[PDB]
Amino acid sequence: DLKAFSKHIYNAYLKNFNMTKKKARSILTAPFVIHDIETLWQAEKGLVWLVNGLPPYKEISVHVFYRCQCTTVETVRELTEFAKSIPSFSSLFLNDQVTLLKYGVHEAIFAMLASIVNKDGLLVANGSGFVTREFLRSLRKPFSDIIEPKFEFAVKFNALELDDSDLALFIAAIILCGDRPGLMNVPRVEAIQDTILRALEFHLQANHPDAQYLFPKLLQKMADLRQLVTEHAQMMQRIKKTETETSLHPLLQEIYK
Ligand SMILES: O=C(O)CCCCCOc1ccccc1CN(Cc1ccccc1)C(=O)c1ccc(-c2ccoc2)cc1
Ligand SMILES: CCCCCCCO[C@@H]1O[C@H](CO)[C@@H](O)[C@H](O)[C@H]1O
Repeated sequence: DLKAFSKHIYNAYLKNFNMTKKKARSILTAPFVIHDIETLWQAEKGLVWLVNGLPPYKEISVHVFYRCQCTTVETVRELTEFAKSIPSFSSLFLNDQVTLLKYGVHEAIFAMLASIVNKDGLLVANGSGFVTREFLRSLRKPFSDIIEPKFEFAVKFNALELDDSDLALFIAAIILCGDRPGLMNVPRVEAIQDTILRALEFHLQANHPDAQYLFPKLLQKMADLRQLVTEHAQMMQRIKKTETETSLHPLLQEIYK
């Protein structure tokens, strides 16, 4: 029954997300490279890319920041459907579901989208483009500061060489976390989390027989993710207060409220 539990989560993962890690890493090993202002313009013109649907133009750094919001908001949508495809998550009261998503999605995003990252940059536009790390570093503060930490985490995370089956359970564990503030039914969520963590350890034993310390290594990554997101939240607060011309998607406003 724990097998059926784990297999259901994996199916939900495949159904609700666009690109698997399998696809992502095969591409990275060709997409149009965005490495400067000109190539960014060319990408927006047709070689890669809802530019007309974005907020009014302000500047290059802010424009990229808007493209960042596009992807995260899209990933939150997918994560929500993925979570809702899990029976134990859907059996929670709706307000608890929102609490878990609110405090869980960014942890899940940074872990899950590590797949589309290497040391040189990351995939964009469903894998049609590749934006260099150097270009993102070249953006002005605070936009370059909010980006770089994710690369450091991603490359270290990708070194564990998880596959999509591992990630499905790992992301589920992140969302179903009993530590989120304001949770109504903590014991129920804690119990679900424990079950997923048990399923994960069991899965890792079979899928990575030679991989020692892999499960405790992943528990440490969950701790790292909490720190990453906390720092990220702090930087988003700085942008909210100091970048008046920079708008924020309403959904993200609610998350950082
Ligand atoms: O708080 C929020 O949700 C919105 C505020 C996010 C601000 C920080 O966003 C990023 C920071 C570091 C890396 C990547 C991203 C954004 N992401 C998600 C991500 C996150 C972590 C790992 C991997 C992918 C992107 O996928 C991405 C999309 C488009 C571009 C782009 C377009 C044209 O030029 C550049 C660049 C990146
Ligand atoms: C779509 C799933 C992800 C949604 C994440 C956004 C959650 O925002 C929160 O929504 C609650 C209303 O339900 C409010 O009470 C909180 O003040 C607000 O912060």
